[PDB]
Amino acid sequence: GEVRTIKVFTTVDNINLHTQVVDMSMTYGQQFGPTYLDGADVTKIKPHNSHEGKTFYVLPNDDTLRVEAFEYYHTTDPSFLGRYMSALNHTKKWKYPQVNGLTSIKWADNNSYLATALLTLQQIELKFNPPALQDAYYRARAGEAANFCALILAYCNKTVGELGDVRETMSYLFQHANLDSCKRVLNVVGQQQTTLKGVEAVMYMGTLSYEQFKKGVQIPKQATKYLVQQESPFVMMSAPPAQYELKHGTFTCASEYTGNYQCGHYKHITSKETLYCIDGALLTKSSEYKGPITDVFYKENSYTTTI
Ligand SMILES: Cc1ccc(N2C[C@H]3C[C@@H](C2)N3)cc1C(=O)NC1(c2ccc3c4c(cccc24)C(=O)N3C)CC1
Ligand SMILES: [Zn+2]
Ligand SMILES: [Zn+2]
Repeated sequence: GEVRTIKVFTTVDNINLHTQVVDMSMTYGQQFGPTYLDGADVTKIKPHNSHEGKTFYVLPNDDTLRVEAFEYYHTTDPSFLGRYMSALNHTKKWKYPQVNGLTSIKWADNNSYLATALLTLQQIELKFNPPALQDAYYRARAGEAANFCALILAYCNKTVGELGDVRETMSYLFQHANLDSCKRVLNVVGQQQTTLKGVEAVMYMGTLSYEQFKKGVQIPKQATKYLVQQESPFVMMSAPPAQYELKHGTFTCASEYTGNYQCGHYKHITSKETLYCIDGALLTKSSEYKGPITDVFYKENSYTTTI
C-alpha cells in the first residue's frame, strides 16, 4: 500500500536534534530501535500525523549519539536513558506545588524522599557537573521539576513507587557535583589528624548535631573525634532516626522520618521566620519542634576550631 512519510527529530539529550524522515508504514522501533515521546515508549507504535515535527528520544546506537549521551549525562550505563524515560513518564504527571518559593512534590508513588531531597537541594549551594542535571535543576528551582525528578530516579537506580533514602540519594547526587574545594580536618585523640576532601568532607553519619561534632564525639578503648577545620558551603549530619529538638535559626533544614526502616515517611523541616514542616503539598508552622530526625543540613563557609 501507500508509503507515507513525516519529518521528526531524534535526540539523546534534547539539545542536539537530528532530522529524520520516517516511513509511516513501519513502527518507530523498526526504524530507530527503542524510541520515546516525552517519556512514553513508542517503539511498537506507527507514526501518527500529529507526530510531525516532534522530538523523540532514541538509544545511542552510533558513535555520534554515544558521545552526545555521555557528554550530557556523564554515564555509560546503556540502561540509563530507558530508565530515565520510564521515570519521566510518571514524574511528568506529578504535581509540584510551590511552598514559599520552594518547589515541593505532591505525594505520589512513595516519593516523600524525593520531595524532601528536592526541597533540600533548593536550600544548599551545589553545582552539578553533568549538563543534564545542571539544566534540569535550574528548571526544577523555577517550578518545573519533572525532568529533575526523573533524572534523580535514573541516576540512583530507583523505580517509581520505591521508597528511597534521602541521605543515600543526596550522597549519590553529590558524586555528580563539583565539591573539589570542600575540605574537612579531623583530630582523633595518641592524637591523630586526617584531612578529607570532596563528598567525604561534607557528610557525616553518627550525630545530627554540628555543635557536638565541633565539641567532640566518642568513637571506638574510646577516643574523641572532633572537627578541626571545615571549608564547604554546607554540611550534612546524619544518624539513625531519633527524637530531636530543632531550634529556629540554628540549622538550615532537616529530614524527619517516621516509621520503620525502608517503609516509612519523610517530611522536610526548614527554618525561616519560624519552623516550617513541609509534607509534600502540606505546610504547617510551629515555633518549636521535637520529632524523629535523621538528617540535618547546616550552611557553612569556613570554620576553624578554638580547641
Ligand atoms: C527510607 C529508606 C529507603 C531505602 C533504604 N535502603 C537502605 C539500604 C538498602 C538500600 C535502600 N540501601 C533505607 C531507608 C531508611 O529507612 N533509612 C533511614 C533509616 C531508618 C531506620 C534506621 C536506619 C538505620 C541506619 C541508617 C538509616 C536508617 C538504623 O539503624 N535504623 C533503625 C533514614 C531513614
Ligand atoms: Zn513516602
Ligand atoms: Zn585509642
